[PDB]
Amino acid sequence: MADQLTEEQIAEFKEAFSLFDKDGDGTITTKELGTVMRSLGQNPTEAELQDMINEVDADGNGTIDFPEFLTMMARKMKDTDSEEEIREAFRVFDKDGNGFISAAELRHVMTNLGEKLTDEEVDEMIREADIDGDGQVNYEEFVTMMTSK
Amino acid sequence: MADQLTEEQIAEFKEAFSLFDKDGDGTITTKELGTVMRSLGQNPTEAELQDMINEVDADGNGTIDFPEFLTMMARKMKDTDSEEEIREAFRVFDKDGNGFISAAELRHVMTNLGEKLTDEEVDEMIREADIDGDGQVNYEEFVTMMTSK
Amino acid sequence: MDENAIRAAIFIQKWYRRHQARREMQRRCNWQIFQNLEYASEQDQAELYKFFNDLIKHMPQDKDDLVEEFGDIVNAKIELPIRKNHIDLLIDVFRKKRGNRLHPKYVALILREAAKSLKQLPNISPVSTAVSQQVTVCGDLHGKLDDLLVVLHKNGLPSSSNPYVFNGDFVDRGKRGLEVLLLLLSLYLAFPNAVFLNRGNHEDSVMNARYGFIREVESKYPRNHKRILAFIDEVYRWLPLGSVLNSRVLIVHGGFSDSTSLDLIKSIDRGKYVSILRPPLTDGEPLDKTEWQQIFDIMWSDPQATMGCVPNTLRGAGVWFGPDVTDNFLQRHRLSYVIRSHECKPNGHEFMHDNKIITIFSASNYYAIGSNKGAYIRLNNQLMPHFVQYISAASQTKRLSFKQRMGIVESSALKELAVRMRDHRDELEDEFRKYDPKDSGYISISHWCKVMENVTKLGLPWRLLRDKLAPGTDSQKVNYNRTLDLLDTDVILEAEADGMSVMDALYANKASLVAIFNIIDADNSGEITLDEFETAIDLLVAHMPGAYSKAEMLEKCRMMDLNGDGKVDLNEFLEAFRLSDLHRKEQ
Amino acid sequence: MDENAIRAAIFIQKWYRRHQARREMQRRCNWQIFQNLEYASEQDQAELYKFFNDLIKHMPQDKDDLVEEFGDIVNAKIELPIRKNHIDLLIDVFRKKRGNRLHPKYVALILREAAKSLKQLPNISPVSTAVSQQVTVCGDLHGKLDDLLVVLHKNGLPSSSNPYVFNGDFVDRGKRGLEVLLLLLSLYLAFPNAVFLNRGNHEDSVMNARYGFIREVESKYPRNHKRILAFIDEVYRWLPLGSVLNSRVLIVHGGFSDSTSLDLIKSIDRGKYVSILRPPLTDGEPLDKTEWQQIFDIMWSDPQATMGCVPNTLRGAGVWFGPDVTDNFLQRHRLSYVIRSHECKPNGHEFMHDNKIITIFSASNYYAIGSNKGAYIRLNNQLMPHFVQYISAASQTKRLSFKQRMGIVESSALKELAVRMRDHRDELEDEFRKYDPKDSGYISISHWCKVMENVTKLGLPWRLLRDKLAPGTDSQKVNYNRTLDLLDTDVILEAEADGMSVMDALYANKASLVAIFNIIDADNSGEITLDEFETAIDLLVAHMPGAYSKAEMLEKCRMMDLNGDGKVDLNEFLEAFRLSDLHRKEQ
Ligand SMILES: [Ca+2]
Ligand SMILES: [Ca+2]
Ligand SMILES: [Ca+2]
Ligand SMILES: [Ca+2]
Ligand SMILES: [Ca+2]
Ligand SMILES: [Ca+2]
Ligand SMILES: [Ca+2]
Ligand SMILES: [Ca+2]
Ligand SMILES: [Ca+2]
Ligand SMILES: [Ca+2]
Ligand SMILES: [Ca+2]
Ligand SMILES: [Ca+2]
Ligand SMILES: [Fe+3]
Ligand SMILES: [Fe+3]
Ligand SMILES: [Zn+2]
Ligand SMILES: [Zn+2]
Repeated sequence: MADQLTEEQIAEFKEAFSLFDKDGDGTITTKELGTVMRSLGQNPTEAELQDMINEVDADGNGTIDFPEFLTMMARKMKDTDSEEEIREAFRVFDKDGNGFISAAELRHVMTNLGEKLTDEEVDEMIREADIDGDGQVNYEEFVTMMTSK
Repeated sequence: MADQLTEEQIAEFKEAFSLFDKDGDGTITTKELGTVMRSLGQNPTEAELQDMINEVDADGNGTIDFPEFLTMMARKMKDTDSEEEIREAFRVFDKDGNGFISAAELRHVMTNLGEKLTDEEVDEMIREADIDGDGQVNYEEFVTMMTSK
Repeated sequence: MDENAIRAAIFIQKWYRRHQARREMQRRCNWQIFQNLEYASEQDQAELYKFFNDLIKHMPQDKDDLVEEFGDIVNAKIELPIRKNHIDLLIDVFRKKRGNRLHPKYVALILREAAKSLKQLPNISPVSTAVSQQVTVCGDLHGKLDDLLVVLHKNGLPSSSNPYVFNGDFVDRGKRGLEVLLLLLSLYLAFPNAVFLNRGNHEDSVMNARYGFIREVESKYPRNHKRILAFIDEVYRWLPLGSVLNSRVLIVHGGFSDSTSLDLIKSIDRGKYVSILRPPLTDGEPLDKTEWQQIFDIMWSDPQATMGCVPNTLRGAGVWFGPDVTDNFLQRHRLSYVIRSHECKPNGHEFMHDNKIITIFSASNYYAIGSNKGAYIRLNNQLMPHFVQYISAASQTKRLSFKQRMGIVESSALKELAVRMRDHRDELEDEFRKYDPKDSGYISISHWCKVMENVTKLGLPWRLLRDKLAPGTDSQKVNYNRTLDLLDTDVILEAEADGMSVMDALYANKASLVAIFNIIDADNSGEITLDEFETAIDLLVAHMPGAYSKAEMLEKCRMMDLNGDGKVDLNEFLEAFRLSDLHRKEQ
Repeated sequence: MDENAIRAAIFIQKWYRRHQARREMQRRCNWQIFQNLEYASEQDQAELYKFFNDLIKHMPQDKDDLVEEFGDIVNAKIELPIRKNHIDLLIDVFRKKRGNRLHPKYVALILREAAKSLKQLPNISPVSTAVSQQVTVCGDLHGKLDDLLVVLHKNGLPSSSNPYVFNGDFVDRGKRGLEVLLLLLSLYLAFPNAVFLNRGNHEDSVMNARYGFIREVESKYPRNHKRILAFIDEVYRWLPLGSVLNSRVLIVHGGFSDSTSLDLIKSIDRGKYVSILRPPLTDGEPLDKTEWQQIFDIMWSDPQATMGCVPNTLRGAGVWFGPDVTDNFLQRHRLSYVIRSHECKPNGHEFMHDNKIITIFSASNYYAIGSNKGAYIRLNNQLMPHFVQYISAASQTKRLSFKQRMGIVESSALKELAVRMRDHRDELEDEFRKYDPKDSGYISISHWCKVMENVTKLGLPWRLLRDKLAPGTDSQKVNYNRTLDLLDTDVILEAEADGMSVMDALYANKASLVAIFNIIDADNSGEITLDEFETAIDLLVAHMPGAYSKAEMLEKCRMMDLNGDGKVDLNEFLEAFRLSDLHRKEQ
């Protein structure tokens, strides 16, 4: 199961698991995924989380421990993994759906995700991410700024 | 059968067929292949040619016409074709087997193949083929001089 | 959903982790020391003036020959002291597509002043980030004025808090090389303490003839091209060879070799080599091969992945150095890494030799449209590179704007003052209404200063700080309503941005003792070192007969530390001296 | 076996077909005309001397200032008239790894003579293969003396029957550039009618400073480097721009552009442009941009697959031209193809633009060991390129040998004479034994000539042909036994190879009328043209008052044709004039 992975990737995957498993009991609960969705500004609630916690579990119980999390993400990384997560991140960043992340959506994300940035800091981040000088972050610039730093 | 080929390759393959079919009756006979082997300085005789003219015929008769010739060479070019003919040509050129075609073997080939070149012409051809300055034609130089001009 | 939501969330959180790791460290580089030093300045003066009595003794202690051109010169007056307005005027003049030729006399004046100023500089310019806490490094431009304008718009104009480093190759292969060179010289003259220029391989008369820069000069100035080229020759001769960042990072254009030594380079006379490829040999003596080889290697070398050092066959000049050569160079010179520029990269930056070598390129579309992107490096106080990529356009160059931006150091001192002054805001307003019974919101400078001094006894030169604590104030009365708004709303205080009030804060604390601290900071480590203090004492006691006694130096060195950690920050030293002088002048 | 034997046989036969197609055409280019012209010379004299009576009227009609160098000069005397022995001496001197420095006075003499001779040459040198029937074109050398020696060993020394064409870039990026340049100038001086030199982009003082050629000159000659460079400057100034082969093939170094015109190039004064990148402007006048652009384009252009013409961004000089530009150039100038050299190829040659552009490179290991191979082009009378690849080595350079080889034209005239003289071999031997009763095999020159003239009445200058028909003969007696062996064994006749007897055959027939035929052959087509004859008559009748009548020209032009095909071959014209003069002097 976990033999396909190595300690180098497990070092980051344990942090990824603990991102949801905040209470420290060793297994992700429904409230733990709900608070992550709320922190990311996502809508889904019990009606979806109850089915999710069992469908992406591959075990048959209403919680997700570290081996179960590792199993599904291992099935993911064995297949093609790179594009879809980036597209989903760009979609959730791009609230308006116009394909260009403006200052307002980025500010809404940062204040919802946990920061309290001022207007000047958001403008500086936009102007640093805006490679082509358009004034809005497109898909290529978003990918570059996410994979950089 | 012949659909796999095009007129551009058939233009050279008809000359290749007529190389053996010298009498013009439209089909290669045993004597026609024997005289080609003798012109190339090859040993094989009736004991091999009788079996050859039926095994590479794919029809079941003791002569090879143009469609039968084209069929087997088509089966050849569909598979890997480049290396083996060149290796066989180098082997028959290299009588001594040392891996370097000297002036004597080249002269023997040319006088057996049909020319009456003098010593100076053979020396000029050797010095033109001898790219690396060794004084003898190796495999790479032989391939280059054969594929050039 | 399933995979999509979870993977997007974890990827966003991973980006967030790095963002926070950068941001909290950036703010911690200032705030935790600034709060302690402000507490020292406000309270420790009481302990300081007790020992002030014993420490009174030493603690306070040729010519114009140009000709008129044709009918294409525009009027743009330039004077000997270069200021900001000259910079904006030059930027506006060069930005125009038609009618962008300034008078030859101004070009000659700029070139002469640049050469005269560069003559006094040493071979290697030392750069420290004690005050700025940041530094910017730019790569090759090759006459791309659009790239320079984009960089200036993105990162702001050069200033004491925003130093700029250029790694050569300002000319050749560009339609506006002369404008780029003139703008760089003007910025260097306007900000001598914030602009550092390094010589490149293309800064050569032979290189100019090879790439046609002299033809561009002739086309721009058909009458005075010879004089302009002669003046540019002196600037090329006097360009510095390189710079070192905090005695840890070396910035060079080409690179180094196995025999390259910085000690020999620091002794090379730059005046002799006007041209590198074809030395003039004006002195009448044979060329010194050993001395020229160092410059040739540091100008023309390029890195290679293969081990060992071999001559650069592709370029025909310089040598290729592998990771072993880089490791030996770093070990011998006790450096961390090296920033260089010379080879073009698709992303404008590239890491080589397990990140011991950093290559930066700033010219976008070097070979063709979309061939490569331009980039520049932003480095913090801990010297971690940060790369920002950009693509220049001809249409958008007219919509750009340039500003000097807001300093990082000033962003903490004002914020902490505003935060800690909130405890007396009600009393301040009450005393203002006592001095202004009609609550009109305007009182005189003396009345306002006396009021807030009585409310909060600090003794600071409040008259100079009036420009910071009361925007829009008049020469007769001070608007204390905005001063109260600063305590009630931090937005008003933060909205100052760029302004002329910066010099008022620079007068306090930041005297020439700022440069004195850098002089005494031999190892360039933060908040000085006790070993540096004793080493300085050991030669400051006997360097000249007017020197003070060792026991006097020891007491003052112990006094320079305010928070008691055993080390003295630059701002801590400035605050200690400021408090000593303030008490001396007030007693 | 099966596949192997048949495929090998057919592949060998396919190679044989091309080999025969080349060989039979090569021998047919000579033998079928040579036999007819020899039959004419031996028999048609009878018809010729009948009309000789009517056609008697017109058918027969500064200074040394060098200094002594250090103890590394070797003794090698060189005189003003360059001959073959000087060439071998220079080759042997330069070949040595240690002690290969000749006296500065000889270098100065060679450079001065080369410059003086190149001054008289036109901008474009016309080359014709009427006599040689072959031509050799070489690419860039870049100071690789080993490649030049390998080419000379493989193809033989330059001669009137083996012309050589060099496409520039003789210096820079090489450890023996000076030796290569000196050898090329010596070969050009020794064989002015067989060596053609074209100027390249690297033949520039700016290029020499960029690539360090001046440093190599200084290292080789520390005392007289300045004078040597000054002399080399004149050679660079006077180098021809290019050559044209039979008015069909143009040979240039870089290439051309859409605005490139040969008419403008033929009028450009080469003396003004000593340096291309940095023109001197000594005359005191502004540079002519239009005239300089042609030279810049033909020196720095490179081909591209993409359609249209754009400036060369990668090199920074010249322009990129596509197939459409090449087609337009060929249509405008009525050319067939173009041979160029400038870019390095792995095989030393490359076909571009559906074979309208041919690139040749001769420097092996340009970037590294095994990076690329060197090659040269052999072209016959019909101008079909033939590429021979070679790789040079430092160890084998000492074992090479050089010879002037045997001419193609001479290889047919002697063979046909030997074949057709076999019919009288018995009578020749009988008459020899009559004049030599002891059959000792030696008779005097007069006796031998009279004997074979009586046996075969031809009236040829047999005394000059003695060197060909009797090898090893003495000044007193002729060995007729070897003469009989020539008729009995063709091996003895063919074993002559290179020899001093060539001038004896050059005296007959091949007078300055060889160059006269090339002058009157306007279209460079084979065996002249009747249209050329009438065009020449139309201006030769009235060009000067001493001109002959038109009816006299018509009769002689009709007489120049011997075989009656309506055309006059070069050798046919020579034979007709030789027979006319022989009968005039014998009657
Ligand atoms: Ca849990
Ligand atoms: Ca589970
Ligand atoms: Ca958006
Ligand atoms: Ca954008
Ligand atoms: Ca048959
Ligand atoms: Ca059959
Ligand atoms: Ca052999
Ligand atoms: Ca060989
Ligand atoms: Ca320190
Ligand atoms: Ca401290
Ligand atoms: Ca003709
Ligand atoms: Ca004829
Ligand atoms: Fe550059
Ligand atoms: Fe070249
Ligand atoms: Zn560079
Ligand atoms: Zn070239």
